[PDB]
Amino acid sequence: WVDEFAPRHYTELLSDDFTNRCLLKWLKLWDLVVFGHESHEQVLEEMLEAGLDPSQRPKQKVALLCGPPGLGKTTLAHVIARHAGYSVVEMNASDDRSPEVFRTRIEAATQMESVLGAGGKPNCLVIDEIDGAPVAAINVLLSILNRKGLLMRPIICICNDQFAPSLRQLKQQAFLLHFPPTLPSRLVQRLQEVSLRQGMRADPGVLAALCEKTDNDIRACINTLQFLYSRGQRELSVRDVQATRVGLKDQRRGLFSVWQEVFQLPRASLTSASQRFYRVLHAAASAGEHEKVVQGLFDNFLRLRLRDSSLGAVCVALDWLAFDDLLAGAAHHSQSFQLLRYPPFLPVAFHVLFASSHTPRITFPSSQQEAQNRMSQMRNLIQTLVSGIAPATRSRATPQALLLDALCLLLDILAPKLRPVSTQLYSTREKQQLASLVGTMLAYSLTYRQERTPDGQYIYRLEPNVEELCRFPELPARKPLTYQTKQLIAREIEVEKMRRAEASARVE
Amino acid sequence: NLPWVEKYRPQTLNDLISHQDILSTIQKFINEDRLPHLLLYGPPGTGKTSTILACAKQLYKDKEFGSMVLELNASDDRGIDIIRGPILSFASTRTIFKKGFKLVILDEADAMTQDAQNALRRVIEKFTENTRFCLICNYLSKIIPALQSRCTRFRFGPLTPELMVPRLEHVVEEEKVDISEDGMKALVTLSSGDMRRALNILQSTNMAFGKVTEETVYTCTGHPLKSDIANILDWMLNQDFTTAYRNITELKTLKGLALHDILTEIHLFVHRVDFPSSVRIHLLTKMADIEYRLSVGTNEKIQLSSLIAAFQVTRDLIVAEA
Amino acid sequence: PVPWVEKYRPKCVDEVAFQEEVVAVLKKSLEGADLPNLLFYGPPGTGKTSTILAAARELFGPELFRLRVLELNASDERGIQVVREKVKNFAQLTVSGSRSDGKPCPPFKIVILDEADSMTSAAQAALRRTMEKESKTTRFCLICNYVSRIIEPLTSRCSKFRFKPLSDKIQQQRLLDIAKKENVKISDEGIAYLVKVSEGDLRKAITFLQSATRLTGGKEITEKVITDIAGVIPAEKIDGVFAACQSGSFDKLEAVVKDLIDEGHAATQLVNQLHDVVVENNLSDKQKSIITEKLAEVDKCLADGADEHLQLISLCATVMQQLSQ
Amino acid sequence: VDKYRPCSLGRLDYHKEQAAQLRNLVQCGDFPHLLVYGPSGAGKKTRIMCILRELYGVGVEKLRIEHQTITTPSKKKIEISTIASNYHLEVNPSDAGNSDRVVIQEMLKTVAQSQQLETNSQRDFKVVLLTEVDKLTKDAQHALRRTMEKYMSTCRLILCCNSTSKVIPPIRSRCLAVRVPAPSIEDICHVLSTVCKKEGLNLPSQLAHRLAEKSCRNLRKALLMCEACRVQQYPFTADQEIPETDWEVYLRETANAIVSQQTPQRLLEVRGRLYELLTHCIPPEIIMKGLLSELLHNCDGQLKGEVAQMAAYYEHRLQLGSKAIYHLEAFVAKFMALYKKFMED
Amino acid sequence: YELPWVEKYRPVKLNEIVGNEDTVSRLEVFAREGNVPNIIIAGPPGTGKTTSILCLARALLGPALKDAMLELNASNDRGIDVVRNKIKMFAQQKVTLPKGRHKIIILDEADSMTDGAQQALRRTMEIYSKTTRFALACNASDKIIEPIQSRCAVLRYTKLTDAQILTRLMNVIEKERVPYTDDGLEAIIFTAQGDMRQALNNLQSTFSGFGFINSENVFKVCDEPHPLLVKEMIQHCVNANIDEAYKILAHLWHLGYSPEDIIGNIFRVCKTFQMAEYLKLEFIKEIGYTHMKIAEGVNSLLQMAGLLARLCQKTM
Ligand SMILES: Nc1ncnc2c1ncn2[C@@H]1O[C@H](COP(=O)(O)OP(=O)(O)OP(O)(O)=S)[C@@H](O)[C@H]1O
Ligand SMILES: Nc1ncnc2c1ncn2[C@@H]1O[C@H](COP(=O)(O)OP(=O)(O)OP(O)(O)=S)[C@@H](O)[C@H]1O
Ligand SMILES: Nc1ncnc2c1ncn2[C@@H]1O[C@H](COP(=O)(O)OP(=O)(O)OP(O)(O)=S)[C@@H](O)[C@H]1O
Ligand SMILES: Nc1ncnc2c1ncn2[C@@H]1O[C@H](COP(=O)(O)OP(=O)(O)O)[C@@H](O)[C@H]1O
Ligand SMILES: [Mg+2]
Ligand SMILES: [Mg+2]
Ligand SMILES: [Mg+2]
Repeated sequence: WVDEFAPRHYTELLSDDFTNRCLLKWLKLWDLVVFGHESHEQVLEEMLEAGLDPSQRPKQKVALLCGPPGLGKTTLAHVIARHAGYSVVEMNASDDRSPEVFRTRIEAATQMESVLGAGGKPNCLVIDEIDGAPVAAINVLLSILNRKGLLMRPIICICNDQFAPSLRQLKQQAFLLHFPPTLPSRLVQRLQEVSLRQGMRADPGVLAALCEKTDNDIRACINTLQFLYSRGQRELSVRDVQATRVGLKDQRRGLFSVWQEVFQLPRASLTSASQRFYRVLHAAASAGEHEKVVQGLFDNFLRLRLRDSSLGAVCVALDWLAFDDLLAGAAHHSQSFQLLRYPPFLPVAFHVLFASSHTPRITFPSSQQEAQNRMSQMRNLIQTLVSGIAPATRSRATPQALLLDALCLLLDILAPKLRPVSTQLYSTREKQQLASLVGTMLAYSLTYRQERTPDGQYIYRLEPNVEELCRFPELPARKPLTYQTKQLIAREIEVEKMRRAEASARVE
Repeated sequence: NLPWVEKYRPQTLNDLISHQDILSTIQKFINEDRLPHLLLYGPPGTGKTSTILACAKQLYKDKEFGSMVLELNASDDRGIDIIRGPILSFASTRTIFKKGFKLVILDEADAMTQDAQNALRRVIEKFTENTRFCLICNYLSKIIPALQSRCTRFRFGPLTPELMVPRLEHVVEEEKVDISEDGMKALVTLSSGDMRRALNILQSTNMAFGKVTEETVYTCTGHPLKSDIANILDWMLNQDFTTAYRNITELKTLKGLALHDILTEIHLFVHRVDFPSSVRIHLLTKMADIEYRLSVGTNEKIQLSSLIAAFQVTRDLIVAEA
Repeated sequence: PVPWVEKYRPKCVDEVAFQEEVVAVLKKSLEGADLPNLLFYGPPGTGKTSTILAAARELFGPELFRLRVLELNASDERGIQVVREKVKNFAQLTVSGSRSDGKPCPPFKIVILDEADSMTSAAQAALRRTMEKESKTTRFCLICNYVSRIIEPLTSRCSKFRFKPLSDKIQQQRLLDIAKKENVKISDEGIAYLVKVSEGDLRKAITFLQSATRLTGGKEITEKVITDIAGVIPAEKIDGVFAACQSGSFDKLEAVVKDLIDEGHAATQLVNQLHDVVVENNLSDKQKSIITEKLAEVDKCLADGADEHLQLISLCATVMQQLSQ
Repeated sequence: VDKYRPCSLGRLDYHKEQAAQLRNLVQCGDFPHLLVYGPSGAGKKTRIMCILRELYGVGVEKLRIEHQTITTPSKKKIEISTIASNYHLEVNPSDAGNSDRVVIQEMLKTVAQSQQLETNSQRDFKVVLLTEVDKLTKDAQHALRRTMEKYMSTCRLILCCNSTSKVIPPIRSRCLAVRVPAPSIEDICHVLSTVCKKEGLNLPSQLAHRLAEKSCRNLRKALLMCEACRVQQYPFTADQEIPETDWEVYLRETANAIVSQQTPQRLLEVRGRLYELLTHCIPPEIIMKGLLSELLHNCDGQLKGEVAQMAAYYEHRLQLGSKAIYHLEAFVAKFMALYKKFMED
Repeated sequence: YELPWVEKYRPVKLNEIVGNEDTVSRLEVFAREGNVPNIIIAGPPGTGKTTSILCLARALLGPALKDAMLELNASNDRGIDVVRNKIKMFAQQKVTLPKGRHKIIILDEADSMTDGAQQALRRTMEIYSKTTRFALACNASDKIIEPIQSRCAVLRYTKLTDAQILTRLMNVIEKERVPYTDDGLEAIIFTAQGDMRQALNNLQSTFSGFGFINSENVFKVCDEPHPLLVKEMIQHCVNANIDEAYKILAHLWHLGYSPEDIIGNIFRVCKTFQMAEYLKLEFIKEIGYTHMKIAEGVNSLLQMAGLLARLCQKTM
């Protein structure tokens, strides 16, 4: 359980070398003040080299290592702070609730001139779970950051959800690292290195299969490596990784049983319908989770082959799903928990409706979860769009009115037909039309945004991505605006924004 | 002076009636000092509080009843602060009195939530040898099965009128009021098998008019008359639609009836009227639907017209079958 | 702040007209100084609340009106805990019967429960239990639309007082008296249609006349302002709907339904007025039965929250099926 | 559609008598609680704006955005974006899924028990403009009724809504009901001709009539269609390709895919299309309305009527559950079974 | 002062646990392996989620149980302060233990805590993993956050099967020398409704009450609606009859039962009825609809009569 296989040097890290290189560059940037020594990648390299504080400090003093809660960002920060000449003094924001003891653990524990007994070993601060901290603690840390005594020791914050509101006022003066340390090339190379560190002999293919198996987790990989080391297998083959054979399951192999128990008829007394009824009822009750089972049945009962050409069972199954939804709503509303004895009868009904000898493909339900995630993303898109809307035209329409009545027509208004000509060669009517276009873009607060596609060329999109809302794929494709028209209207938008800034400067 | 229930409350294990197996088992447990945590559940006014108060005054004297019995009721809100408040501190203490268990009478225990009943389950299972709880409630199904699995339950059912009428005869012999047969029939029908409402209705009939007959009880209580519902069903079954609608809405605005009470009395009436099975099924389904439509809070004239509509389809089918 | 439904409440029990028997029994009960039993019930606008407030004013006077009278709306306060805490908080205050003017006041505080029939059986059982808690210091008065909705134990400790609906002649008399008092120009036909759209309700008629005086602003009140303030769908629309359903196809039904929806007319008013039309005319018993059952189902679906246009097109499909056969 | 909205009741183009009634209501004192309703796009917000203009001076057009923090029974601070001013406060309480009662209690308390600053300029009451009150729950509307009862003196409300059958009668009976109908096709054509002639356009009457008939008497849609038709091709002809909204023609293609084939694989494809419609955040009531209209355009032999009843029933079921895709797919599955039965025989 | 049978005959070793099969074998392997991970045990209440981890801890630690075992229920305070203080304090103590032995901190009812308590429990489980091993007994595993269950094993407990309850009840009957009948065993199964402690409590209640086991004595001390009459009501609803079914309903209504009790026994009998499968599913849908009406607040006799009429209308 990460006993001897723990990383300790810069050659045992399991992240991509660009992120670790820029993290080490930011850590060694503090040597002018601590030690006193004298695409997005190019943006990071420009902001890490061009311009500093007068007191030899960087512009940002806190790194937000946002990502999934696993993937070993804390161990990476530990071994990098060990490599850069500092000592790791870790602290936790979840056990610290009171702001007084927080300031004891922050303003009275580190980032002062903590000249310890080891004069050649200074210290650095590493904070984990900064998203779950209360807003008073992050406001205190913001006040410490904005203190002008001066803050000299680095702060390495570990984040899990970047889009929390409590980090709305911090990331503009921070250093974001949403890198995904899931690159197997590096994971399996450091896995072979840590197998050479002890003496465990493992094939690169077997460890690559384990990496792609357990969702490129690393600490769980070290835990199961020490587990198989404790079991006594000196060599590793494809059979040793077949001890579980699924690493992306959160106990999901039982669910693939019970959906099969819904769908696959048990092959052959045991042929009585009462025995199958009781068996799939017991399996549906014993599966534990119910919402995942309901979503899998809803996403899996049409991809299965259906003999009901007259739809004599799909209507009954949809009535049953509506009955289950009504049961959930009534049991949540009335708070009477004797209504939950019924929804375990939802799978067995499917087992009566869709009892077939064939075994089609059973899929984990992705439609409902991605559907609700898409609804949340589009709703947050609507919220950001109407937050961008000026308050005069904000009150005149509801968000549903703008979504269903205005937005496609707004996209049709904002996409006329033009020609590739310069600004001074436009006529009076064309200049008035461009003035109306840029007035609409100024009032509704949208701007055309440059995007670097993975193919390499430059493309242009909307700034709040309004066309994500007001468009459908199955429609016939309309002619979009050409690239140089997007460049022209973006230049007109930015010079009109500067003209509006000059007008606001002249008025005020 | 005082109400009759507070005057003639039973104080002896023999003075409570129709619970003779329950009272016999309680006396058997309490003579042998084996009484568990009790859960008395049933309809209101059937003898739940008075039984356990008789058992408490059997166990304890008058002086130590106020010390080793804690009573909580509807005046106390039953959430999570109470179970970590006075009842836990009461149950987790000894007494300078004789070496016997304590007693907590918790009226209306069905109003506790699942978290509150689980916390009470913790308190009950933690302290048993020094405290014996008594949870009394209307609905058994509103409490968790763990709480049912740790305390012994007892079903305090309703009182049959055959056994209910000797106590009414005793209270009409002790208190001299006018008694007829139809007044006693109205008492044992409208009281719905519980002595508390029977004694309250009898005292209110004595104080309001002076004599107890059927029409005096019906005028003092406001219950729908049998001939009234007979007229309603006759208008629905052998009149025109506008005629029946106008007659029944005039009777509703005159007699003070409501459509829910009309619905339940008509429901009691249509199982006496010998309908065929199919039109009985149609009438019952339609009337249950009208009851739910009135429950969700709609207009009342349209549901009245739907009730008349179901009975007009009924009368067409009945005449067509004749 | 001029609440005409409160301003025109008779503050004296002799000013209460049409109910002199109940007035005399109330005066005897006030002079007897032993009143355990009290209840008022009837249709809305009959002035039972105004009658019990006039009794409280003629007994307690204006000084004790703000002291010993507590009015609570049962429909606003259907929760158990609020009517446990407020009734006990008002009843626990010990105020003696001594009056500064020397009038002998019997020692009770009066409690008004407006719309007490909206409670359920368990809420009224807890209410009764609170009545048995505080049957001595304070006294209670329940006001409900129907007496049969009230559970038995609350009818044991009360004496009923039934209210007849007011005849339309004295309704028109009171409306013309109030219009003459506040100088409101409205004809007799306007008063008759105002009492027609507010079926047996003086509160609704008073609020609609107040709103007509607000919306006209000194002009003569016509039939259009009366039929628009109450939200009444005109009979031309109902006649067009029945003409489309009687002889026509679903294009005509969708046309009249879209016309009614885009005119903004509520579906509750449409189901009520279509029920009023279909319950009086000369259709067959089976046709009236099917249409009225569909109207009840439609109003239930509208109370649940279903979309009104789909309910109206299904209702007009049912009416077309029954009429055009 | 925002530049040339009429600022006052005297500058309106349609519903003159209702404007006269509302300006007479403003002209006297004791302005009561209003319940403004009708269909969507009829001009309810324009009428309420003109009411607020007549209720105060010229400073009503000043608007600002506040992000007020509410606290639930759970310790959770939720931001609500309120559009406020110095004379009123416009709020949408429907954004809180279950905490609408808390925000309509707290905003009412902080707008009533906090007295007005300068009582010489405004009146003794200030207006809280609730928006879209129909989707509030029944206990939320009960709390609204309680807070309206408690604070009649200093806070008199205007409730903008549509389809008042979702609103409970105990809060409807206390409010003056003002109904703003959708304008007629002639009035939509007249205001289209006005909005064209005051910017130098040459719209013919036939294209204006086609715009009015295509927009289903929604005036904002019928004006944004006019501006999109100006942008799409300036010289106005009588036969113009009117710019159609994408989800409407997507619903029409959805109904065409429904009537194309009655096989469950087509049901899976139409479940994907319905999921796309749902994830585009349009309400399922509008989806059911558009689906029913486009299916009644492609039905025959009286079957429409049965289908019509069917649609209403499933919309009723959609108002009892939370997952609308079950009810929508139940509706289209029952419709496809009924067609197969109808076309087979 | 005799102890109740719920705690008197609680098993003391993993071989006597009848509930699970794979999970009890995993616990038996864990009791000899000595490398026990942090676990979360999920299942229904009363299926034995804390008489299994207790037996594992007693077989693991042994004589050092009283110093190196902490059971924290929801009986005590469930604030954040007690979890911050007491759990960390107990984990910081030292116990002289063997190589494959660790302290065990059982947290019964770990679902009622907030997000802050479990996000601090993440670090308490991660840091002290060498010294102590955690065991959260949760009623619902979906309320447990993903980073907690990523670093810990998840163990699942099912509801007791009637054959397993039969085996345990006949073992208790043979232990206590109780005379019995098969009808009484069926009655105690029906009143048991799948819960083991409920079954043992009802059996000891009827043994202290009447002694000899028969089906008539079980319902004298429990007094549910009798399954013979409720089964007759369902049989009359399935055989195209409404008058006899309402006669049985009125017989069970003039005994004063609530609508909730009658409809709960109606669903519990209709679970184990004998008819067609689609008729069973339509009946369960109608019973669930009527129970939604009743729990909504419509608890009249007319709703039960309408349920009976709808059940009779489904079967032609
Ligand atoms: N078995 C009985 N014999 C005689 N009188 C009885 C009997 N049961 C009840 N009563 C009378 O009815 C009254 C009510 O009894 P209680 O037990 O106090 O009410 P309850 O049974 O606790 O039901 P609650 O408290 O309303 S939920 C008693 O005070 C007696 O007057
Ligand atoms: N007998 C009467 N004599 C004189 N005026 C009366 C009489 N009855 C009613 N009124 C008038 O009717 C008005 C309405 O009185 P209310 O008390 O509001 O009616 P209501 O019965 O209480 O209906 P509610 O309050 O909606 S349940 C009073 O303000 C009086 O002006
Ligand atoms: N499989 C089993 N074998 C033997 N006895 C069992 C079994 N399951 C439960 N029991 C008994 O039922 C009781 C177990 O209750 P607990 O385990 O304390 O409840 P729980 O299931 O852990 O749920 P919690 O802890 O309240 S969340 C004891 O009396 C056990 O003897
Ligand atoms: N008198 C008028 N003159 C010009 N345009 C109007 C007039 N009345 C309404 N409109 C237009 O009709 C549209 C209706 O929008 P709105 O008032 O928000 O309707 P709703 O409130 O129903 O959504 C507005 O865009 C407005 O510009
Ligand atoms: Mg009691
Ligand atoms: Mg009233
Ligand atoms: Mg346990």
